[PDB]
Amino acid sequence: WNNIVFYSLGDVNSYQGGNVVITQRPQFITSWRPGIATVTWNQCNGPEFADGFWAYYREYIAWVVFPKKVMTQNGYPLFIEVHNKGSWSEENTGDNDSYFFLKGYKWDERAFDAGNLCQKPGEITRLTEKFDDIIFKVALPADLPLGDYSVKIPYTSGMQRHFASYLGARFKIPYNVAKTLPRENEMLFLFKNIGG
Repeated sequence: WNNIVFYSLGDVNSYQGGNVVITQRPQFITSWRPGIATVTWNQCNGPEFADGFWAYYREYIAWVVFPKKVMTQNGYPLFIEVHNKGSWSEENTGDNDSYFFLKGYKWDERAFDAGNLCQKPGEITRLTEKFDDIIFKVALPADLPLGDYSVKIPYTSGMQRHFASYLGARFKIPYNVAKTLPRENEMLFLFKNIGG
């Protein structure tokens, strides 16, 4: 059998870019911060709870789905590009709307730990794993009005936890499903457009 649950993180953060000119591509840092995660998706055909007497195998993969473009409050498109993805695996590059970053750090791990192996949407749990930062750079449209900006960039981040009854178990949430996942994170990009 196979139980997969996606634990969605949803913290709000701000990044100050300062004074910028439309000929620049100001960057902003996206950090992965430990916190409370909410189940927003699952697929299970196995047991609901492990009482401690039995073994199962773990496969954990971190996910980040980031938009390639975001509308400013006043109605202007900002183009988001990956500047430094660190060790993250950038996949489904063909998509025209979102970036897909993954990082599998655990697989084939046998465990007897008692617990719920298929929590339902809405359930929570604490995540303490840390992952590399991802730095992006933004292209501002030349016609962007001067002034201060505080752009809300919503995105998805979380832990795909896969529990299975056999060694060698492998699973990846489909990209088309992932892109639809709730984007509970929010990066508030701050900057003052002084022309250019």
